[PDB]
Amino acid sequence: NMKAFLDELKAENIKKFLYNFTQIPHLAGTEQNFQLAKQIQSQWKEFGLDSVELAHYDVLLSYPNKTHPNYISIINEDGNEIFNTSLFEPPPPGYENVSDIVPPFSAFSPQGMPEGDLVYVNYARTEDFFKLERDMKINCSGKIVIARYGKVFRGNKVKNAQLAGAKGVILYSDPADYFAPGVKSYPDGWNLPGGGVQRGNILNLNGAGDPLTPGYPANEYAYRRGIAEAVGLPSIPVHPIGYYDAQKLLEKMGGSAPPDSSWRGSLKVPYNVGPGFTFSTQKVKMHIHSTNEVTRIYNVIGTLRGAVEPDRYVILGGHRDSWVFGGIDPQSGAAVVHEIVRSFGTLKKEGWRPRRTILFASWDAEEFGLLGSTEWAEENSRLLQERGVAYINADSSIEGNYTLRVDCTPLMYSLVHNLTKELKSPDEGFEGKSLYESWTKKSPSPEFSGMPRISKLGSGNDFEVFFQRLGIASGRARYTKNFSGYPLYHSVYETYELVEKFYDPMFKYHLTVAQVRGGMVFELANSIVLPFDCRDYAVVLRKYADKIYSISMKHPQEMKTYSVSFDSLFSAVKNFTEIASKFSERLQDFDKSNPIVLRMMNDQLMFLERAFIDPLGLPDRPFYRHVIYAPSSHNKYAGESFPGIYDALFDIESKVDPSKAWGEVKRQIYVAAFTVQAAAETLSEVA
Amino acid sequence: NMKAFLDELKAENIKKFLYNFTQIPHLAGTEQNFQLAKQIQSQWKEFGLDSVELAHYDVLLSYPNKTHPNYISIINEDGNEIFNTSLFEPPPPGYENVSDIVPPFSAFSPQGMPEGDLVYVNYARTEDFFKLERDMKINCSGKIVIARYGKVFRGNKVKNAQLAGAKGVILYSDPADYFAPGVKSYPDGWNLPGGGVQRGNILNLNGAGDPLTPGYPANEYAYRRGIAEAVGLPSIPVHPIGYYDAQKLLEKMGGSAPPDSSWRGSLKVPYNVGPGFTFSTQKVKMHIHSTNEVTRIYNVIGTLRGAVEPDRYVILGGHRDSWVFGGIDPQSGAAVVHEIVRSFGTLKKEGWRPRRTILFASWDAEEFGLLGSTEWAEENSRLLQERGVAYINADSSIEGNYTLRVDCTPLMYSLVHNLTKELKSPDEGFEGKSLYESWTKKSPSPEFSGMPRISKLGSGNDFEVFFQRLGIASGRARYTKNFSGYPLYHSVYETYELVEKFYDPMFKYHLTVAQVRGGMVFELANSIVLPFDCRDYAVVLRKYADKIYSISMKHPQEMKTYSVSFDSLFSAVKNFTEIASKFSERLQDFDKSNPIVLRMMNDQLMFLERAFIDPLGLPDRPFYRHVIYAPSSHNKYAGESFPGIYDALFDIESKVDPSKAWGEVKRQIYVAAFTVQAAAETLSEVA
Ligand SMILES: *[C@@H]1O[C@H](CO)[C@@H](O[C@@H]2O[C@H](CO)[C@@H](O[C@@H]3O[C@H](CO)[C@@H](O)[C@H](O[C@H]4O[C@H](CO)[C@@H](O)[C@H](O)[C@@H]4O)[C@@H]3O)[C@H](O)[C@H]2NC(C)=O)[C@H](O)[C@H]1NC(C)=O
Ligand SMILES: *[C@@H]1O[C@H](CO)[C@@H](O[C@@H]2O[C@H](CO)[C@@H](O[C@@H]3O[C@H](CO)[C@@H](O)[C@H](O[C@H]4O[C@H](CO)[C@@H](O)[C@H](O)[C@@H]4O)[C@@H]3O)[C@H](O)[C@H]2NC(C)=O)[C@H](O)[C@H]1NC(C)=O
Ligand SMILES: *[C@@H]1O[C@H](CO)[C@@H](O[C@@H]2O[C@H](CO)[C@@H](O)[C@H](O)[C@H]2NC(C)=O)[C@H](O)[C@H]1NC(C)=O
Ligand SMILES: *[C@@H]1O[C@H](CO)[C@@H](O[C@@H]2O[C@H](CO)[C@@H](O)[C@H](O)[C@H]2NC(C)=O)[C@H](O)[C@H]1NC(C)=O
Ligand SMILES: *[C@@H]1O[C@H](CO)[C@@H](O[C@@H]2O[C@H](CO)[C@@H](O)[C@H](O)[C@H]2NC(C)=O)[C@H](O)[C@H]1NC(C)=O
Ligand SMILES: *[C@@H]1O[C@H](CO)[C@@H](O[C@@H]2O[C@H](CO)[C@@H](O)[C@H](O)[C@H]2NC(C)=O)[C@H](O)[C@H]1NC(C)=O
Ligand SMILES: *[C@@H]1O[C@H](CO)[C@@H](O[C@@H]2O[C@H](CO)[C@@H](O)[C@H](O)[C@H]2NC(C)=O)[C@H](O)[C@H]1NC(C)=O
Ligand SMILES: *[C@@H]1O[C@H](CO)[C@@H](O[C@@H]2O[C@H](CO)[C@@H](O)[C@H](O)[C@H]2NC(C)=O)[C@H](O)[C@H]1NC(C)=O
Ligand SMILES: *[C@@H]1O[C@H](CO)[C@@H](O)[C@H](O)[C@H]1NC(C)=O
Ligand SMILES: *[C@@H]1O[C@H](CO)[C@@H](O)[C@H](O)[C@H]1NC(C)=O
Ligand SMILES: *[C@@H]1O[C@H](CO)[C@@H](O)[C@H](O)[C@H]1NC(C)=O
Ligand SMILES: *[C@@H]1O[C@H](CO)[C@@H](O)[C@H](O)[C@H]1NC(C)=O
Ligand SMILES: *[C@@H]1O[C@H](CO)[C@@H](O)[C@H](O)[C@H]1NC(C)=O
Ligand SMILES: *[C@@H]1O[C@H](CO)[C@@H](O)[C@H](O)[C@H]1NC(C)=O
Ligand SMILES: N[C@@H](Cn1oc(=O)[nH]c1=O)C(=O)O
Ligand SMILES: N[C@@H](Cn1oc(=O)[nH]c1=O)C(=O)O
Ligand SMILES: [Ca+2]
Ligand SMILES: [Ca+2]
Ligand SMILES: [Cl-]
Ligand SMILES: [Cl-]
Ligand SMILES: [Zn+2]
Ligand SMILES: [Zn+2]
Ligand SMILES: [Zn+2]
Ligand SMILES: [Zn+2]
Repeated sequence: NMKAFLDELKAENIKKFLYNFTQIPHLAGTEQNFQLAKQIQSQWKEFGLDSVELAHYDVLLSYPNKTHPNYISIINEDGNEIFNTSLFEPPPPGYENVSDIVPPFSAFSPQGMPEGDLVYVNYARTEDFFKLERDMKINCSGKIVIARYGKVFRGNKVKNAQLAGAKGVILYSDPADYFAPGVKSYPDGWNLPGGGVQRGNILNLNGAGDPLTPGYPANEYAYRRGIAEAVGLPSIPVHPIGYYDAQKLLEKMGGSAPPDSSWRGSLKVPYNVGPGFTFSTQKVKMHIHSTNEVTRIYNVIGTLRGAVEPDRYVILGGHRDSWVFGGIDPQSGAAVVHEIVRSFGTLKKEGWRPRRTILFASWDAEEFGLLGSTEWAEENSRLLQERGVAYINADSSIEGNYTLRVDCTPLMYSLVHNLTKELKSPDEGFEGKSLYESWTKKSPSPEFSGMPRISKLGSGNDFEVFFQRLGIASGRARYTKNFSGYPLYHSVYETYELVEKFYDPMFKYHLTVAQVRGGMVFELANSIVLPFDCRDYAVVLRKYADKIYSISMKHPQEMKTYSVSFDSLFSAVKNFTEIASKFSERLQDFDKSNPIVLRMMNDQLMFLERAFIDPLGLPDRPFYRHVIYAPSSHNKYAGESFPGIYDALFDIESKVDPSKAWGEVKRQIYVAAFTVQAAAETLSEVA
Repeated sequence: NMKAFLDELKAENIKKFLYNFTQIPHLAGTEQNFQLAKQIQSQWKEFGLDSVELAHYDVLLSYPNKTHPNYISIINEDGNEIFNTSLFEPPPPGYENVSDIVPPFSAFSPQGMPEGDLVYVNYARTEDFFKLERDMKINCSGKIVIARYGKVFRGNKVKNAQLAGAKGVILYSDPADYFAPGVKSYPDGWNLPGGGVQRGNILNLNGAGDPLTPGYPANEYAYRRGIAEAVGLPSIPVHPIGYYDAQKLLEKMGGSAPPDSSWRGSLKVPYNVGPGFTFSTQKVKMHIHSTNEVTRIYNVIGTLRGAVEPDRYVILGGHRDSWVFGGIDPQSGAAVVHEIVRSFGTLKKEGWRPRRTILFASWDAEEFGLLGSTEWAEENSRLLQERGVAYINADSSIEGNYTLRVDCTPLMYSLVHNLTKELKSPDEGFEGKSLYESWTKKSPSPEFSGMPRISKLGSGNDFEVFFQRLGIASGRARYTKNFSGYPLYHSVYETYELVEKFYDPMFKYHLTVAQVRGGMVFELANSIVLPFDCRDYAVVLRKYADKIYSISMKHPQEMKTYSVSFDSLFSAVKNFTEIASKFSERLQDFDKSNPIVLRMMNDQLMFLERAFIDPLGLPDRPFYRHVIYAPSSHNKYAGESFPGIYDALFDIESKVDPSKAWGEVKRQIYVAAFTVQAAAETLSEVA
C-alpha cells in the first residue's frame, strides 16, 4: 500500500545522494559520466530492481577547443584587441581541485570569428525584433546581436537573430533578471556573481533528437547525415558572458534610446539599441572555435516488472549529465529518483510488486538537446506506443522554495489534486495544513476558482519525446520561486553547497517533491483503474477552443471575406464533452471482477492521449504531432494549445497573399476539429 | 462451431444474390448505387447484425460529358476527320433496356484535344520505355502514345508516357492478351469482342484516397485542395479502345520494326514502333471532355459484436460499385459477402456470438482509386490501429475456374494451409481430395517444396489502406485462370450471364471461395489464440533479405568502393528468427485460463504486423509505410519486398552522382535492418 511507500522515503538519504552525485563535474560524453552510469546501474540492481540496463548511442555532441579558447574582444582602428571577456568563471571556494570544469560556451555554435557593430535587441524574442525592425526600423542585417538571457529558450533567440540577417550572437545574464534584490552573491547568497555565465545549447532540433539521425536510433549501424544537413544547426556563432564583461560591451553603445523602460536591466548604462558604439570607431570580434563530434552516451534503464499487467509501462525518468557539478540541475532530481527507486526495491524485497511494470531511466545528454531520452524513444517507439501508460519527468526538484509547480496533461489533473490533498505541506506556516492547501493558496489558477494552477506542456526537458511525438500521457512536478530560470542556473556555482545552505537545508522540499513524484508513479502503476479523467480534457478543450476563437476575431473583416467558421471545432468539442460523460458513467458501472472488460477500458483510457497524435505531424515540425499542444514556436519552454491554428493565425496581417493564409487557417481548424472528434470516438462504445 | 458455419452457406443463395446484384449498372455516385446501399443495409439488419450503418463521403469522381462524347479521329492535310472510334460498346443481347450504361472512358483524364503522331510503346512498362529510348533511341517527347492493356496497372503506363514527354495516351486491348485461343466472343464464349473496351481509372494516388483530402476524411467540413494540387492527377489525356478501332490506328504505323516478337499482338499489322504513319501525312486527334466533380458516396458498415473481446475488430470487406453491370467485378465478391453475412446472422439468431467483433463493409467507389474504403480508414484510423486484428478482402471471387489464388501476409500462411486442408476441392477430378491438395497440385510455390504458392500484397484493391498504411494483417482469396485480367474485365459484357453460362454454372467455385473467405473470418474472429504464425515471417524475411542482396551484387565494384554492407539486415533477420522461436515456445506453454496473460500475447501477435510500419513512410510515398512490402513502383498490382532498398537499387547505373545514390541504398538498408529488429523485439518478453 501507498502509505507504506511514502513512509519509506527519507530526506536524509536524498541529502546523502545529492552529496554523492555532485562532487565532480558530469558532462555528457565524458568518463566521469560513464562512471556515474556504471554506479547507478549497481545500486539500482542492489536496491532490488529485476533488471538494470545500459543503453548507449553515438550522437553529435559539441565542445570547446581546449588549446584554443573562445572569447570576445573589442578592436580599435588596426584590430589592437583592447578588451577581452573572461575565459572561465572564478571557481567557488574549495574547487581549485575542480580538475576540469568545461569553460562557458554555447554548444554547437558554428566556428567563426566575425566583426561588426553591436546591436542590442533585448531578449531576442520575436516582438523585440518586431519593435526593432518595424518601429525603430533599425536593421539587424550584417550586425552582431547581443541579447540577454531570460524569457524564452536560448535556441529561439539565436534562430531569431539568424532570421534577422545577424552574423553573430552574444548572450549575457543581466542582474535585471538574475539578481534577486537584497540577496548576496554566491558563495554567500544565491545571486549570480558578475563573473558567472549561463551555459547551454542552442540547437533548434524541434523534436528530432541527435541531429544526425532524425527518426531512427543512433546505434552502431545507423546511417548518419552530413553535418551540412544536420537537423537544427545554427549558421552564426554564439557565445555567453557574465554581467561584468557585459557592461564593458554595453557601456559604449551608439544609435537610439531603448524604445522603452521594458528594454533596460540594472546595469548602469544607456541600454542603447545602436547599432555602432557612440569610440565610433571601435568594433566587436568573436572567436569561436568549438568542434562538434560524434560521441557515445549512456542511458540507464531499470525494469520493475508488473505482476498483473507486465505489458503496461509506467515510466519515471530524469537526466544524469550536468554542465558543471549540477547540484541543482539535474542532480537534485536524480537524487530524488534514487531515493524513490530504493524505496520501491524495498517493498519489492518485502515481497510486493506493482500491478503494472515501472521503468526507471537515468537519461544521458539532456543538456545537448534532449538527445539521450529521444534516441531511446526512437528505438523503442513501438513498445512505447502500444504499452506506455504514462511518463513522469524528474529533472530539478527545487528551483525556489515557495510553492509547488506542476505541468501535465489534463488526464492527470484529478490524480494530482487527490494526491496533493493526501500530503503534508512543508511550507513555513502550513505545518498542519495539506500540500493541496498551501499550493492552492500560493499559486491559484487563472481558470478559477479554488484551484491550484497547473501548466501546459511545451518542450524544454526529457518528457518531450514521450508527449509531443508519441502521445503518452506525461507530467512533472518541482518546487519553484515566487522561463528565465534561477540565478545560478547552468553555471559553476550550482553546487551541493548552494542547496544545503540556501535552498532547502532541511531537505523537506526535496522530500515533498519525492512524494508528489513517487506518489504519481505509485498510483499510475498500481491502481486498478487508470487515474485518468477524460472529463478534465473535455473541460480545457472548450477553454482552448475559446482562446483561439477570440484570437481570430481580432480580424472579422477577413473572417467574413473568407467564411472562416469555428463551428466544426465547437461541434467536435461538444461531442467530446458528451462522450466522456457517458464514458465515465460506464467507468463507474462495470464489475471490476471482469478482467477482460477492465483491460478493455484502461486501454480506452490509456490510448486516449494517443488519439491526439497526427502521423503527418504539424506543419514544418514532423516530430511534433500532438494536435492539442506543441512547444511554442516563439519559446520552446512554453506550451501552446491548438498550435497548428495559432501558428497560422500568428502575424497574419503581414502576409502577402491573404487568401492563401486564411485558407491555411481554415485547413488548420478542420484538422483540429476532426482530431477532437476522432479522439472522442475512441471513448465511445467499442461495438 | 466452424463446421456449422460452413454447412449453413448455400451456393443457390449466392446465385440468388449475384442475380439480384447485377440487373442494372451500379456506378459510383449514381442513384442506382445509393439504392443498392440502402438495400444491403436492410437485409444485413434482417440477416441479424447488431448495427448496420451508412457512412458517406464527398469525394472527387469523374465522368464523361454526356452531351459531348470522347473519341479518337484520324485527320488528313486540312483536319477532315477521316476515321472515328466507337462511342459505346454494342450492348449484350437483352439490354437495349440498359437504360444508362456509362460509355468507355479513362476516369480523371485531363480535358484536351491534342494532335500528333502515334508512337507505339507496347505495354508502356518501364522497360518498353527503356527499350524505346535507350536502344531504338526513338524519342517520345511531343508524341501521342498508344499502348496496350495488360501486364501492369494502367495508372503506371499513363505515368510512364507522361514522364517520357508524351501529350496523349490511348489504351487498347489486344486479342494477344484478351483472346483465349479456341474460345468464342461473348455472347457465345467469354472472349472479348472487338467492339468492347476496358474501363478504368488512371490516377496515381499512391495511397492517398480521395485526391482532394489526403490524410483526412472527406466529411462535411473537410477542407479541400485546389484540383490544381490534387493528389495524382495526370496532365495528359487518356482514352481506351477495342481491337477493331485499334487495328484501324495501328495499320498505317511508320518508323522502325517492333524491336522484337515480344512487342507483337495478334492483330494482322506490322506493330511498327513509329512514330508517324508510313499516309505520312495523316495525324491523330483525341477529344476528351470529361469533367471531375465532388460527388457523394456510401459505404455500408455492419457490426457483429464480440462476446468476449468486443474491442478486437475482424473485418471482411469488398466493394459494391461497378463500372457497368459488374457480374464478375465486384458483384461476384459482394454476393459471396452477402451469403456469408446471412450465415453469421443465422448462428447469431440461434443465440451464438463470436469471441471478437466482426465488421462487414460494402465499400464504395473502389473503381475510382480505392476511395471508399480509404476515407473510412482515415476517419477511423485510431480505432483501426489499436484494435484491428485483420482484414480480409472480397472483390471478385472467380476470374477463371482452374485453381485457388491467395495473397496475404506471412502471418496467415499457417491458418490458410490448415483451413484449405479442411475443405473439399470442387475441381473436376479432385472430388474426393482436399482443397489444399488440388490447390497445391495446380499452383506450386517457387519457394518449394510441397507447398501452394501464396503471393505478396501490392495494392490494386480495397485492402490497401489497411495493410500498407495502417499495418493491419491482411489477406485475400479467389479462383483464377491458368495482372492483365480476364478478357471481359471492366466492360459491358461482364454480366450475370457471363457467370452462369461460362464460369461457374454449378456455383461450386463461388461457394468454395465463400468458404475460404468466411472460414478465415471465422477462425480469426473466434479462435482463442490468434491464427498468426510469427515464424512464417521469420522465414520469408530471410528469403527477401537474400533476394535484395543478390540484386546489389550485380554491382560489386561500387559495393566495394562504398562499403555497402548487408550485415545489419541479416543480423536483424537472424534475431527475428530467434525471438519468434522463443516466442512461439511460450505461446505453446501458458495456462489459457489466465485471460490477462492471454490478451497480452494476442496483443503481441496482433501488433506484430503493426511493427513493420514507419511513421515517416517510404520516400515520396507518405501513405505507404510498411517497410517490408509496398506496391511496385512499376506496377501497383504487384507487391514488392524491401521496397525502400529495391527502389534505391533500381536503375542505379543511370544516376549522375553515384556516391549520393549508393549512400541512399545504405540509408535504406539501415532502415530495413532496424525495423526488422524493432519488430522482433515486440515479440521479446514484455518486462
Ligand atoms: C458531433 O456529433 C454529432 C452526432 O451526434 C455529429 O452529427 C452529424 O452531423 C453531420 C454533419 O453535418 C450530419 O450530416 C448530415 O447527414 C445527412 C444524412 O444523415 C445528410 O443529408 C446531410 O447532408 C445534406 O445537407 C448537407 C449539409 O447542409 C448538404 O451539404 C448535403 O448536400 C445534403 O443534401 C448532412 O451530411 C449527420 O447526420 C450527423 N450525424 C448525426 C446527427 O447523428 C457531428 O457531425 C459531430 N461533429 C463533428 C465535428 O464531427
Ligand atoms: C541482434 O541481436 C543481438 C543481441 O543478441 C545484438 O547484439 C548486439 O550487437 C551490438 C551491435 O554491435 C553489440 O555492440 C557492442 O556493444 C559493446 C558494449 O556491450 C561495445 O563495446 C561495442 O563497441 C565497441 O566496439 C565498437 C564496434 O566495433 C566500436 O565502434 C566502439 O567504438 C566500441 O569500442 C559495440 O557497440 C552489443 O553488445 C550486442 N548486444 C548483445 C551482444 O547482447 C545485435 O545488434 C542485433 N542486431 C541488430 C541489427 O539490431
Ligand atoms: C558515492 O557513492 C558510491 C556508492 O556507495 C561510492 O561508490 C563506492 O565507493 C568505493 C570506491 O571508493 C567502492 O569500494 C565501491 O565500489 C563504490 N561503489 C560503486 C562504484 O557503486 C562512490 O565512490 C561515492 N563517490 C563519491 C564521489 O562520493
Ligand atoms: C586580449 O587577448 C588577446 C589574444 O591573445 C591579446 O592579443 C594578443 O597578444 C599576443 C601577445 O602579445 C599577440 O602577439 C597576439 O597578436 C594577440 N592576438 C590578437 C588576435 O590580437 C591582447 O593582449 C588582449 N587585450 C587585452 C586588453 O589584454
Ligand atoms: C479523486 O477523488 C474523487 C473523490 O475521491 C474521485 O471521484 C470519486 O470517486 C469515487 C470512487 O469511485 C466515486 O464513486 C465518486 O462518485 C467520486 N466523487 C466525485 C466527486 O467524483 C476521483 O476518483 C479521484 N480521482 C482519481 C483518484 O483519479
Ligand atoms: C433484389 O432483391 C431485393 C430484396 O428482396 C428486392 O428488394 C425488394 O423488392 C420489392 C421492390 O419491388 C420491395 O417490396 C422490397 O422493399 C424490396 N426490398 C428492399 C429494397 O430491400 C429488390 O427489388 C430486388 N431487385 C432486383 C433488381 O431484382
Ligand atoms: C467523325 O465524326 C466527326 C465529328 O462529328 C465528323 O466530322 C463532323 O461532321 C459534322 C457533320 O457534317 C461537321 O459539320 C463537323 O465539322 C465535324 N466535326 C469535326 C471536328 O470535323 C466526321 O463526319 C466523322 N468522320 C467519319 C469517318 O465519319
Ligand atoms: C495448423 O495445424 C498445425 C497442426 O494442426 C498447428 O500446429 C500444431 O498445433 C498443435 C496444437 O497446439 C501443437 O501442439 C502442435 O505442436 C502443432 N503441430 C505443429 C506441426 O506445429 C498450427 O497451430 C495450425 N496453425 C494454425 C491453426 O494457426
Ligand atoms: C585544437 O586547436 C588546434 C590548433 O591551435 C587545432 O588545429 C586542433 O585541430 C584543435 N582540435 C580540435 C579542432 O578538436
Ligand atoms: C538591411 O541592411 C542591408 C545593407 O547592408 C541590406 O543588404 C538589407 O536589404 C537590409 N534590409 C532591411 C530589413 O532594411
Ligand atoms: C528558502 O527560505 C526562505 C523562505 O522564503 C527564502 O527567503 C529563501 O530565499 C529560500 N531559498 C531560496 C534560495 O530562494
Ligand atoms: C457538357 O457539354 C456542354 C456543351 O457542349 C458544356 O458547356 C457543358 O458545360 C458540359 N457539362 C459539363 C462540363 O459537365
Ligand atoms: C525529344 O525531342 C524533342 C524535340 O521536339 C526535344 O525537345 C527533347 O529534348 C528530346 N529529347 C530526347 C530524349 O532525345
Ligand atoms: C470453366 O470450365 C472449364 C474447365 O477447365 C474451362 O475450360 C472453362 O473455360 C471454364 N470457365 C472459364 C470461363 O475459364
Ligand atoms: N533543458 C536544457 C536542454 N534543452 O531543452 C530543450 O528542449 N532543448 C535543449 O537543449 C536546457 O534548457 O538548456
Ligand atoms: N481495382 C481497380 C481500382 N484501382 O486499384 C487501385 O489500386 N487503384 C485503382 O484505381 C482497378 O484496378 O481498376
Ligand atoms: Ca536519432
Ligand atoms: Ca481523404
Ligand atoms: Cl521535471
Ligand atoms: Cl479480393
Ligand atoms: Zn536539466
Ligand atoms: Zn540543464
Ligand atoms: Zn473491383
Ligand atoms: Zn474493378
